[PDB]
Amino acid sequence: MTLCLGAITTLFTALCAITQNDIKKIVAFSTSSQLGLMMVTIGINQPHLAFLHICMHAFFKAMLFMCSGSIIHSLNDEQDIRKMGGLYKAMPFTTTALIIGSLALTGMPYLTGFYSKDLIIEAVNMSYTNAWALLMTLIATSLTAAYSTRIIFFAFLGKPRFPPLVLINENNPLLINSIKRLLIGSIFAGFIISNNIPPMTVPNTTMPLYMKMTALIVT
Amino acid sequence: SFPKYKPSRLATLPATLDPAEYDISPETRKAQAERLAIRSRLKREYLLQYNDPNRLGVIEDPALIRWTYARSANIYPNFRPTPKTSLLGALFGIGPLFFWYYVFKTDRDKKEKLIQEGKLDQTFNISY
Amino acid sequence: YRHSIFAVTHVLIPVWIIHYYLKYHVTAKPYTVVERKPRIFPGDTILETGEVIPLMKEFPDQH
Amino acid sequence: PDSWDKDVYPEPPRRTPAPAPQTSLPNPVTYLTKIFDLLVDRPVTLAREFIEQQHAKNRYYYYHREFRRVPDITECEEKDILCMFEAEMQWRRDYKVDQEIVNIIQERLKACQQREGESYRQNCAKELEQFTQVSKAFQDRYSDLGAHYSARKCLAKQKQRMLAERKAAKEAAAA
Amino acid sequence: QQERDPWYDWDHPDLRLNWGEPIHWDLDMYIRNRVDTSPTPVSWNTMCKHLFGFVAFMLFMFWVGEIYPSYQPVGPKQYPYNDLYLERGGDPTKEPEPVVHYEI
Amino acid sequence: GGVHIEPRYRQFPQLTRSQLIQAEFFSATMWFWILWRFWHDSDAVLGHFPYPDPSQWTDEELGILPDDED
Amino acid sequence: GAHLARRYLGDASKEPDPLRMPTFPPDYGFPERKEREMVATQQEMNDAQLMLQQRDYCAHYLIQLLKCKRDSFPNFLACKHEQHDWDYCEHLDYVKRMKEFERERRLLQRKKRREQREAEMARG
Amino acid sequence: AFSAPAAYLTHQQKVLRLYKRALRHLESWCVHRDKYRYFACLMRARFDEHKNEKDMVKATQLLRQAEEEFWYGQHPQPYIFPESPGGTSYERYECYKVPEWCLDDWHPSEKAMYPDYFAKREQWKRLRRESWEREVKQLQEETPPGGPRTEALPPARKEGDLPPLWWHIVTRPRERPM
Amino acid sequence: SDAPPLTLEAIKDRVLYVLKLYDKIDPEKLSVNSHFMKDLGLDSLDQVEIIMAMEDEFGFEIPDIDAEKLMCPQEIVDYIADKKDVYE
Amino acid sequence: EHGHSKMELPDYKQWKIEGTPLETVQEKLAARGLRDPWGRNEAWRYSGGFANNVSFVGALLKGFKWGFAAFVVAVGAEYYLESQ
Amino acid sequence: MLKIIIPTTMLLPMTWMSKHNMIWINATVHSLLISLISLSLLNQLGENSLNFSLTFFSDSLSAPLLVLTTWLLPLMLMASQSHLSKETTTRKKLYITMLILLQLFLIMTFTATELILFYILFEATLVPTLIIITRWGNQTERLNAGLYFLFYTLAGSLPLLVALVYIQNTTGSLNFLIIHYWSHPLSNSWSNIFMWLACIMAFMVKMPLYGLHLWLPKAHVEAPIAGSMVLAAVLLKLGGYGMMRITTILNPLTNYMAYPFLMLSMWGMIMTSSICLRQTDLKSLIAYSSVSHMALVIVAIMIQTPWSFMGATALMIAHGLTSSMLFCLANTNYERVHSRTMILARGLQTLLPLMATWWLVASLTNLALPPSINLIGELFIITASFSWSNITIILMGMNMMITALYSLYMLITTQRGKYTHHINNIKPSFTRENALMALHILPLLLLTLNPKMILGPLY
Ligand SMILES: CCCCCCCCCCCCCCCCC[C@@H](O)O[C@H](CO[C@H](O)CCCCCCCCCCCCCCC)COP(=O)(O)OCC[N+](C)(C)C
Ligand SMILES: CCCCCCCCCCCCCCCCC[C@@H](O)O[C@H](CO[C@H](O)CCCCCCCCCCCCCCC)COP(=O)(O)OCC[N+](C)(C)C
Ligand SMILES: CCCCCCCC/C=C\CCCCCCCC(=O)O[C@H](COC(=O)CCCCCCC/C=C/CCCCCCCC)COP(=O)(O)OCCN
Ligand SMILES: CCCCCCCCCCCC(=O)SCCNC(=O)CCNC(=O)[C@H](O)C(C)(C)COP(=O)(O)O
Repeated sequence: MTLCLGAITTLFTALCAITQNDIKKIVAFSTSSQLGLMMVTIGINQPHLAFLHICMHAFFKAMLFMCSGSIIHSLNDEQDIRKMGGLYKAMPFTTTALIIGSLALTGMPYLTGFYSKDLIIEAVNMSYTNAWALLMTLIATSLTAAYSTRIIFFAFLGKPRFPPLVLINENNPLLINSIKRLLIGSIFAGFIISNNIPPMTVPNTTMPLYMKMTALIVT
Repeated sequence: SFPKYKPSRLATLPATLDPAEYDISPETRKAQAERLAIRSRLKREYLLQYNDPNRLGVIEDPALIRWTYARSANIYPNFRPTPKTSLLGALFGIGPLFFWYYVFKTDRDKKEKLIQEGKLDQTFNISY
Repeated sequence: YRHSIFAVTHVLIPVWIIHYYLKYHVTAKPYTVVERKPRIFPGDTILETGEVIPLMKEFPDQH
Repeated sequence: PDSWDKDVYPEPPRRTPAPAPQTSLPNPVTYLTKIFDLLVDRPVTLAREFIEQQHAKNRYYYYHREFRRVPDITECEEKDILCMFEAEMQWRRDYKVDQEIVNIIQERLKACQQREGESYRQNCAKELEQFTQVSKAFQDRYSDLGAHYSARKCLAKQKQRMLAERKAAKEAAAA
Repeated sequence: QQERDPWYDWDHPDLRLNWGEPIHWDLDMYIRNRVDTSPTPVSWNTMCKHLFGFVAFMLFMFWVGEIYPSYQPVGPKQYPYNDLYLERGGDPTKEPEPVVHYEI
Repeated sequence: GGVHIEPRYRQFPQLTRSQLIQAEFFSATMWFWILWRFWHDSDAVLGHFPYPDPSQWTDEELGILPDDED
Repeated sequence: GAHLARRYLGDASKEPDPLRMPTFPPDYGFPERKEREMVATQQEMNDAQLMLQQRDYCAHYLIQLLKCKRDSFPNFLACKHEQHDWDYCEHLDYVKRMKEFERERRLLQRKKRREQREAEMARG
Repeated sequence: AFSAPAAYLTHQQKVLRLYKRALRHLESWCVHRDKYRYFACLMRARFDEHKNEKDMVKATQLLRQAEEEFWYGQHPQPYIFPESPGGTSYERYECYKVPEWCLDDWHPSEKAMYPDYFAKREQWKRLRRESWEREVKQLQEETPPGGPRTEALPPARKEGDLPPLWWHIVTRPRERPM
Repeated sequence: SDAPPLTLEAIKDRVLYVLKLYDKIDPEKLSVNSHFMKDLGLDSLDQVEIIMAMEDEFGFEIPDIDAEKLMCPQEIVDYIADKKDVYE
Repeated sequence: EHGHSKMELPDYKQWKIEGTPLETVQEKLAARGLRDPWGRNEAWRYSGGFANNVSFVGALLKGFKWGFAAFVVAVGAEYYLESQ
Repeated sequence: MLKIIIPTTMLLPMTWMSKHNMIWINATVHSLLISLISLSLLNQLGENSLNFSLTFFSDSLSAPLLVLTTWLLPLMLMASQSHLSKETTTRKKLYITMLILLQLFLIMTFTATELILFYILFEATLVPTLIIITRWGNQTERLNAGLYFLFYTLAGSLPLLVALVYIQNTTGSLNFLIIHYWSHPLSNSWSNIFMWLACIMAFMVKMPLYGLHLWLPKAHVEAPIAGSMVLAAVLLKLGGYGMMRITTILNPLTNYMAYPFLMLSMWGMIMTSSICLRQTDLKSLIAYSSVSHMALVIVAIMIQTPWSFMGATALMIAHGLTSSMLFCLANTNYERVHSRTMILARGLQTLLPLMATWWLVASLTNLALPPSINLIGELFIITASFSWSNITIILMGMNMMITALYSLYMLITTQRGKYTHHINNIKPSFTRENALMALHILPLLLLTLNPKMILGPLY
């Protein structure tokens, strides 16, 4: 029951996320999908792995809302991505923090989200589970990549689409320091915590070559 | 031609899809004018009493008191024993009671029987 | 100076009170604080007794 | 500690490993616990010494109350209110003491579960068996009296149970 | 009350009501805090069919995936001492049947 | 708590070199960390133990007799 | 998976049920039938209190790995070798499980072949 | 918002409102500005081809097919300005709006601070007191018999008069009081 | 926020800026009091387009009932000032 | 302390359709007999620091150059140190 | 027990010999001192009881109710001080006399070693409440309300008297100790069934039972603030106390006879919680919430298990305090707006922030937020019901959900949103009202520290 509930939750929420226009709504649906993945991990009888995912998701999703709130504040309480244009250069620290957070969320080798999500996917593939739940978990991973690139593409890449009077400003040490602490977290915390905790499960040492790559391929 | 929107109780018809607004008549226009007249008279009375500097209290609203009185105190004198009313009252006021009585009685008879055969496994059941 | 007084009124005093309360009142009753019985591995020696746990069965080490 | 009896609340001899530093790099735990000792444990210890000397200056005692045994509800006539009162009070006191016994055994079980860690399922069979026996006896005594319980209702329940036992034994004998 | 005009200068802007106008019998049912009847981009029946259809399909496919699980080409995991008999439940006075693990 | 940056009205906003250098530094740090881990620990992604081929195992070590012995 | 396709789309009796494996005697294949060897005893494997699901034939390497981690607390990265030894033993265990699966599959193939050959002979 | 509503919307007003709604929803669909400009010029052209129709029945058969087509393709999640009735900051600052009469309940120690403000407030109150007596008579004489027909108010006619019912429009709290 | 407290001068300049960037009007003949229908010969569709441009350039929406009776740049500026409560 | 610098607007003649996607929009509009009147109102979005864009992958590879240089220097130094 | 009864009696000559402008001060001070003295009854025993004399005895079920009764009078006086300002000295003295007589009758009722004495005082409490409702109520419905509050009660209470005397004609005594010690089973007979009904229905009507609850909304809505406070806090608990006392002679017939009342309460809690969601009057909503909570208490008493009795005692105390606080908040709003319609005065948080905090805490305790004693009683009753039958969990959880829904609906409607524009007479909250609110709420959050004081004799 837990496995099926997590699978349907993560699929449905990623599906809703890939089409939203409010940036906070997209990040909230991302949070719901990650929670569904966590309970999938619980349903495959891997609780310590779910706890590790909780710890990593804390870092990078908190920083993702950091960046979203910075963008909203700079653009005069505007939360729609249709009115957010070229911010890659207009505000660069939010840009780099959001790129790093998206990379950690989608699962990038040797970042904070990798040490949890990669093991989640490997454990789901190497278990006696539902075929449908496994399929939906993989599709949810792909849709996670999809809504991450949706946010980046519509918020940072194109031409500006905000009102003519530009009040963009990141130069406040409070915002910069608060974001950069979680940034260092989202870069190194996965490695540090994974190498510091004692082993609490038997690992999957041998896998088919394609089935070890499945997470990166779908992402 | 495009697929047609079908209104429902909880998803009503849009104003711009209402055929009545496209069917105009002088009687319709005078009806709208006199509706606006009633609304304007009420608005004028309210604002005259609202902007008054001497007024130092709640502006009495007859509509609100009519609503509350109809909701509370106008019900029973306007009640009649009717087949609809009688059947609805009997059902909604008796059926749940007997349904829950049947459910709980069956559950407790099953529990009592299982205790009689001793096949309940009441171990560690200390607090009741 | 502000940090020095903050670390005294907000860290040192609460830890003093809590340490006193735990060491002299909570630990007074049995089973109030229960630890984990730390892990014992072959080759370890114990402070209380001094005896040394024997090693393992010398499994073949190759690769 | 002497503040409680070790036999009522037993503990294993608490074997602990010895530090075996395989590297020369200083572990922050040792230095940090030493500075904790210096900055926290000594002032608390000195305050306790002050309080304990002040307590030692004024020493006085309190006693645990002893209750005599009185005839129980079985040695009471059907309407003799005074003996029934005595027996009911005694039965209520015994019921409270039995509750405390069950509490002690449950505390033992909880301590075992926390202490044995990952091997509690095997290393707590003793406490589980003790709690099972005590729980069965307590249930046989007091399971179904409900609110408005009394010594008379407990006696009736015991009589019914032991009538059933006598019938079962007689059926087994005449099988 | 939600679908009443929000640009009108109501005497009760939050409730969107005027002073003397008659109050609906179920005003407290429709207060923008509760059920609203605003027209939707998609018809109610279409949404109901789509929501029901999606839920039914997911439910059906989860049952199917229970029927046909996914696993790896492996045998059962093996545990040394009589399938860890004494560490799982115990009863060391029974001497259970020995289970022997095959070397391959 | 920051610096004084005036509105611009239809040009590119004013940028301090501090934020640019910090953003570039942290992006470069992230990429360097990824490269360093991949160089030192490649098997965390690629795997360390080759997957055996069940069809390549001979009938001898699996205890298969040619259909007549047992 | 490829095995799933041959068990769901092909013949169910052609391949094992993973729940009931094995369905044949162990010493059926060859009469040697060597035993599996365990290094960690009851008591030390209890005292390390690893996990119930970590208490397998690979336990000794986990013991060594745990000890190495404990002694070198500050240098977490230092005990690289212990981890490799443990995952190699787990790899060998998984390979043995795969060998059991393939062995039982081949035995099922040979049993079906023997029964069909016998049926052909009897009908002839 | 400010302007009093009429009894009905004329055909031209309906067409203009449909034009604005369709353009806004097309902007929601066409995110980029160049694509939006192209499709908006096309949309304006498609409005313009029936600008000169003289048949009212024809024009009313039109705008109806048009609003049906709009409802079919209306972008179920259109862009809304943050302060608009559907925006994400619509009634954000209503909890900060305090009525002006609350200042009458302040303690004298509170009014000791800000003495100039309360002196000017007293002046405003006196002005309101006199202007109200003038306003009631002016509204009574200017209103048509049988009651008002439209909720539109007249301006001041004489020199010292103030617009009738002005106090609660002039003394609004603020758009963002805090 | 850190949004400057915009004044009447800024609103007037910005409205005239948007209007001079509308190429159906020649900027040199444009003035604050010039009527849209008669002084510049614009259609009501042009007027609603101008209202949309003002909305998109000031970041807020003018309702249809108020927008459909704004025919001069000066009264557009006055409407914006009343909505935003500008002092000078 | 607030932003009181008396900001002055840029010249309105500065904005042109030339050299922007608004140019090709105007071209395709002229192919069917229409014109875009609000084109210059949007030229500022393609003019200044907004004129140059970056790709999605280029956005992903924001600091690959100097990080890669640090990587190669570090690996070379480690190779030189361990070969001793 | 006379050391509490005599000062309460002396409250009367002190009130009638007071100055015209000192009645409230003297009454409040001496009622507070009587409450402080009564607070020493909480030192109860694990054994039988505090048997003071042949007439009065104390129990750890009676002691919390006695302390709450003594504590309620000063709060009632503080609440009544405002709306009685324009009234003559003799009539205010009469009002205070009615309150003092109600307290005296309640105090003697809760000790009342005799069942006939308990009945006499339990019915003597009727007169002061009826006079308070039908004399100092505002609307024209008060008279009608009084009639209901009268006859319902007597319709239940007259058979009980007959049953009571019948018991003494057979048993020979009606002393509660002798009854408890000499109790005997009731055979399944028609005569015994009707004796059971005569014993139960009188206490059922005043809980009130779901089908028999019509009098409560009228009586609580049309009563003045002191009347509503005393009705919700203490007078509703007389039925629960009487049932807890009288169910000792009704075994084992309670097992069969409890089913219709159990079904009525379990369904009526859902019905009344749902009724609260659609209510246009604050007082009526609070009254229906009281009906739901007392339905839960009825279930607890009918199950008659130790956890049931502990939960019922805790819930009775917690509900008394919470409902008195809620009625006081509603009356503070009413004395400003004079309407008692929930939708009229809106957005009062922006004008009365501290009163908004009081509203929030009262709604939180009504919502049964842990570790409040409201939730302690709720959870104990729910666990006992689950042991009684596992299917009760659906109804109990639904009731919890609807309770949270209507409590937060009440809070949001009155405190949040936008203020009503035409209402300009919302004056700043007085020190008297804030003190009243704190004196309601601090005892609750302070009782959550020592729950065994309100868990009854089966703790
Ligand atoms: C404004 C912002 C906050 C500022 C203030 C900060 C300080 C907060 C600290 C206070 C709240 C935090 C909770 C911590 C509680 C500490 C005290 C507590 O531990 O003592 C309790 C003791 O208090 C009492 O138990 C509860 C008080 C009883 C309440 C009686 C009500 C008063 C009468 C009013 C009339 C009654 C009306 C209601 C009728 C029912 C429980 O102690 P207990 O372990 O158990 O035994 C006592 C000591 N022994 C061992 C010697 C026996
Ligand atoms: C309205 C708002 C709420 C008010 C209070 C409502 C609560 C009152 C409910 C009364 C409780 C139960 C009353 C009788 C219970 C007896 C058990 C009976 O129901 O079961 C059968 C009883 O059979 C039939 O009921 C016989 C009587 C039939 C006539 C009763 C009238 C039926 C409907 C009347 C309800 C009206 C209630 C209000 C009256 C004003 C079993 O038959 P049997 O095992 O052989 O005999 C059992 C009794 N013995 C052992 C003593 C002999
Ligand atoms: C809120 C309004 C409710 C109104 C009252 C509801 C309670 C009704 C309970 C019954 C009332 C009278 C019962 C008698 C009091 C107890 C006395 C008793 O138990 O003695 C019985 C006597 O039993 C009776 O006489 C009972 C007769 C009842 C007659 C009145 C009937 C009233 C209505 C009956 C139907 C409804 C019953 C339950 C209604 C519940 C409330 C809705 C046996 O004694 P003996 O006969 O001397 O010994 C046996 C050998 N001869
Ligand atoms: C992308 C979302 C969906 C979009 C689909 C919607 C489809 C809409 C296209 C329908 C075509 C029409 O114009 S529908 C035809 C409606 N009828 C008329 O146009 C008759 C006379 N025209 C007027 O009166 C106008 O107001 C005018 C004179 C232009 C200005 O007036 P001013 O001088 O007073 O500004």
